[PDB]
Amino acid sequence: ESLKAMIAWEWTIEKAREGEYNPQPPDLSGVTLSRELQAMAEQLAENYHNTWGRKKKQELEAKGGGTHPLLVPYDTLTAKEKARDREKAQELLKFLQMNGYAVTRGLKDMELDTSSIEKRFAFGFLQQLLRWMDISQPFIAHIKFFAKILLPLINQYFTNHCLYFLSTPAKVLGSGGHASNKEKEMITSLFCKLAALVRHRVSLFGTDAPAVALLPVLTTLFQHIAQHQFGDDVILDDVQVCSIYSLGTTKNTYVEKLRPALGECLARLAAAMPVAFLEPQLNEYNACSVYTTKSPRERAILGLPNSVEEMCPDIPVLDRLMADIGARYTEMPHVIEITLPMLCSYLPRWWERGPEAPPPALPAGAPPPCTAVTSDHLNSLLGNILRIIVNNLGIDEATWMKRLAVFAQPIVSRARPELLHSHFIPTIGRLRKRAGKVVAEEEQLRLEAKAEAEEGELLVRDEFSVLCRDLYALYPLLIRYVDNNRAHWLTEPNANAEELFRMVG
Amino acid sequence: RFFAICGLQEGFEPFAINMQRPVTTWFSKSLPQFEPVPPEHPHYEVARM
Repeated sequence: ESLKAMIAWEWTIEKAREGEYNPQPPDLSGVTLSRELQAMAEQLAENYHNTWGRKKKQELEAKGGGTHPLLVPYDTLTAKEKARDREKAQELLKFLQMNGYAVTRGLKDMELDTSSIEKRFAFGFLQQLLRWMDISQPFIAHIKFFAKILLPLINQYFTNHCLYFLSTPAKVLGSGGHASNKEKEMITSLFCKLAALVRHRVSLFGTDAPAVALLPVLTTLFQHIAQHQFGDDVILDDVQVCSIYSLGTTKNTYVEKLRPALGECLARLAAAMPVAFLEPQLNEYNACSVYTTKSPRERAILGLPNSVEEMCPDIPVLDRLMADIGARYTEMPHVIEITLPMLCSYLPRWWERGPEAPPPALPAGAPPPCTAVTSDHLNSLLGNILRIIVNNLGIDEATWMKRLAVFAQPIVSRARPELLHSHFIPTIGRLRKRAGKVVAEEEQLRLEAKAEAEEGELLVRDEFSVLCRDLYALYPLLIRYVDNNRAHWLTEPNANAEELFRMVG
Repeated sequence: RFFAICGLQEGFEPFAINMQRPVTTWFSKSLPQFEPVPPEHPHYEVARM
């Protein structure tokens, strides 16, 4: 019955002939077990499973059903199968080894897409994603498929936010591949309108991207140019002034642009379009026909120190001979980059006026110079960051005035309180400025003292007046104190230990 | 080397402060000397038959 079942099932029979003392045996288990041979052997074991289970099912329906406690699935099959069925199997293997017979089956390999099962289901998700976008983009730009796309949104968000270390040790090249294809289908999903939000899913997927350079094969090298053209379109329109092309894209631009450490991709759209996004920010120093910004400083801080994997601007901009045709970057502009930083350096020398009125939009413009161009080659050129830090201290001497902008200034203080070798001890000017901040805190203390003393015996609504004085005193004080307790007491205490004169004030 | 940060103003004390000699500083062996059966052992238990 078994052999006739093979002959009915397997129509694979080969044509062999026409019509008619003590050899020392070596070991046979020296070579490893591949996926193909174990697939074939477990296929023979699975054929034994299916045949014996079909015969058992025939017995079950033959004897009027009846309880069968051996009816347990393949996983909880006891050791009797894996012992005795494999005994009979290997007996058959050594039987067919002699007198010339064998049967072969197989196709598999552990890889980055197909038959490595985690990547198998990741690729199934990517395939269903691309197929679903291909289905739905005409049906977006005019069902059950609406639900069918609603649920894997949350599935991909959960599995990618949960697993982040899947990417960096483990893959051959799908870390670029599947991620960039998912990003491709996200960006063609972008302007096409859906109800449920995905931008957090896109943000965590972008967080999965850094944790190589081969993605011309992927669309991602071209997707960067797509998003740059989108940014130029929308920044020009907003300079003059739409379905989804609004400020919602800037959060994904933030999380994708924020790649300070693992700027791995080479894409090389380096200087032109980022500078093309820079100049609206200076044009947006005034209103200039713009509904009010949302992330001016956050969109400005995306400038890393020429960190598309490593670039540097103004030579291939103004020298298109070998750059655009033939590159001219990462070693050429030893001083060509630093001409506009030197222009920026002069403004803090001028900002001595009190209020936020002279710096309206400078809260977004000043910080990214301090962050990025300082940060590179700090061991080589520390006087630049020193001048920048003391200039920011002088500019926050404007913030020493009691009330400038409680919304912008502490947000920017959190945006850039950083110091490496700039404090009271690196800079005794910073010590005198800390003494000035102590005098400012004494002004706040006298103010709160007068307000509290006036609060006695039902003078006025102290929650409206004395409290509001304390609020406006505390919040910029919270910004300054967060900078202080962040890193001003990072090097002060070692000097206060070594001598007395570090923090006498 | 340091002791200028966290304890000198803060109660924490040098360990061998008021001594005239150091500690013995016991250490760990490598040779396997015999030792009697602890009766508390997980899975090695005897019986004086």
